[PDB]
Amino acid sequence: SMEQVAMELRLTELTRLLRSVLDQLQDKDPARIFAQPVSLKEVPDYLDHIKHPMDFATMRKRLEAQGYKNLHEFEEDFDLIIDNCMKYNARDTVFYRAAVRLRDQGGVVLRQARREVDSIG
Repeated sequence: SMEQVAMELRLTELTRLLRSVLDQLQDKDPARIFAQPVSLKEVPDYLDHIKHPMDFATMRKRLEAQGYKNLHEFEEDFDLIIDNCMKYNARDTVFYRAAVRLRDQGGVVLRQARREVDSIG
């Protein structure tokens, strides 16, 4: 149907905007602390602590399969990255501090992304 195509084009365009958002958020992590999944070889107890691990590579795989239907879904995964790190790691660590800075800087980006998603529809 033509309706299904139109919906698919809307999803494609959301995926474009989310790719640009993802790039901008990841630039706020110049240490690359959040680039890849926490290694279960190197942190063997991780899943005892964190039930839904997340990282930028995993988000990018989902994105490229057009697996985010709306910005809320994408924000949920971003927040997991931050929130997981702020639980596993203590306040005095480079990891926790990196997460706080990512959260604070990403807020700016996400605020305008929400306006753009609503605005363009």
